[PDB]
Amino acid sequence: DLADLFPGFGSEWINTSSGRIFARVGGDGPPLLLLHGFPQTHVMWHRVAPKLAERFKVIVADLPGYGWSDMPESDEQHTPYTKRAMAKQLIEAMEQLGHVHFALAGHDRGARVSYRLALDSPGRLSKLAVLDILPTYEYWQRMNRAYALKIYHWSFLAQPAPLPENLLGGDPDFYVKAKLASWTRAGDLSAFDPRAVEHYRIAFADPMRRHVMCEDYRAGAYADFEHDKIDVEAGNKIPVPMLALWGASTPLDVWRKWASDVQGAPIESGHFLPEEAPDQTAEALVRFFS
Amino acid sequence: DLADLFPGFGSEWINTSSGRIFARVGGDGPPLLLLHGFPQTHVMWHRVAPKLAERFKVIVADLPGYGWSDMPESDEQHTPYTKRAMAKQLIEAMEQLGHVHFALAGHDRGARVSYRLALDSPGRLSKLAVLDILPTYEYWQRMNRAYALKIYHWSFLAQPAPLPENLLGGDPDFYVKAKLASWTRAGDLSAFDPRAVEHYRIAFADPMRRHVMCEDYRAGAYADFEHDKIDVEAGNKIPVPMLALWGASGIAQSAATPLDVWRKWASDVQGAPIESGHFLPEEAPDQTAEALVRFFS
Ligand SMILES: [Ca+2]
Repeated sequence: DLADLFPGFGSEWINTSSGRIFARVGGDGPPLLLLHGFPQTHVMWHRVAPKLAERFKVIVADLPGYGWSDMPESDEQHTPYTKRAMAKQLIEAMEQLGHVHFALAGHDRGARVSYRLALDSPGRLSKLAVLDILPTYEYWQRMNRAYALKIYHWSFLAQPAPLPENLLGGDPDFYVKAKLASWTRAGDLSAFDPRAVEHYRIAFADPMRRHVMCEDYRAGAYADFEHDKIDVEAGNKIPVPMLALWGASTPLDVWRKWASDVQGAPIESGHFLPEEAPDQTAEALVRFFS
Repeated sequence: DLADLFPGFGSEWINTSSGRIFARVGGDGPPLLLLHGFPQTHVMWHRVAPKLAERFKVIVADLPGYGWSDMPESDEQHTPYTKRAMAKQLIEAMEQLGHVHFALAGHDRGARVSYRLALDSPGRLSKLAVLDILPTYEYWQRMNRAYALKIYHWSFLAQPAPLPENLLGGDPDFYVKAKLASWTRAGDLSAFDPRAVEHYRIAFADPMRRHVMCEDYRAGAYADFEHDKIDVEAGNKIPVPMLALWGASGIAQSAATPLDVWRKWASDVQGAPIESGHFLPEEAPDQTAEALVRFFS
């Protein structure tokens, strides 16, 4: 029993060469693509998307391999779940809708797709907002004891299959809820709509979806890092105007090294900005994208 | 139906204030305490301990909380599973046998107990051997992307309870065999006696034992690190003559050059690599046993 958390939004299955992207589409006006991260699905936008839909055509997409999007076959390099490949697939999806120049807000893994998209194909983006991330390279470059403990899952989920898949299968419901809760300000699931938690829980209950998530993190440890590294070493900066939002529980300083036009603000929230702080997140997003 | 892998060794249940230490005890001569690590038990010594027992009174102990040793209840600081506490508990155990001055060889977590013992209570040790470790501080200090991937379990098992415990609980056999396999040279279980594997698997099958292992790793991420940090920043060196053995394909050598590291920690340290994965006494029993007999003699 999965609730429709985007009343008035259409549901589109967008064909790409790598499989279907599922998206809820609402509103009218300039196209704005919203990308979720881990361990969520597009429904994480359910509290801010209607506010954006007042001014934009809002496309709330499941990342390749996530949610109801198709899961492209991975390979030894985790290619389809590299942010470069997911960005390419989402570019293809947006082209199916006739959107070759669009606004993009990404959270978590979707924000990684988003800034990789901005680096690879900046002409595709009017404006970019990234929610509660630093570039993948920065996470690995600042890897120390404190980060390793805090984002242990970056190294755990990146272990070779089937180690994470098997351990995740030990208690998937616990794991996804533990991830949701532990990264909120409150530390529990109270920030979330329980119908949204059900979406996340059901997606996480599928072993194939969990494997994709590990592929994403495997990409995150390997090719994504290498792709970011090439840009760092080449001085490649994001030229799209961008907003960096982060949960108070210095990202702007970091993003300034990656982006030529970045503004930023802390949001009184944990990691899940659009759900813990939907009004402030939605406000900042409309202000920026308007 | 767990095999006796120490024929002719006795068995001792040693009372301490923090619970009983199980140990196999054999040989005669100077006391030599052997400490296993994760995810093993004292039986990992079963191929080298008889050779040692020709020269030494060999005490092959399960670490506090591991194997058949009792499991003291942990606390918010994981105190009984800090290497400091384990060392004090094993010192107490050894005193019960009348060993107030003994040789010590540790592997993995037991090697962490061992060098912490040597830092806290160096007068208890005649000589110290640590097998395939660097100090906990050094692993954390060198925890970059490559190392965080290699020893992810350092951060995974240190996650707050019950996260690792819940994931381990779904298929404990898989994880213990995965870790045994992945840290060997071959990358499989072929180096191990299958009877020893059964010991490891049975110990790991107990959810309380798994929790203790996570507590060990939690202590490893927090108090153990802090204890080490104080010593390294105070320039405190182990004064006990020590031997650092590591596997050419082991974990220690992935973080740095182990002898260079240990010389920062120990005033009198010799080192040798052994062609082996992490599990020196089982992958390379003869070479390990020879290095230890030679050093402790
Ligand atoms: Ca459970």
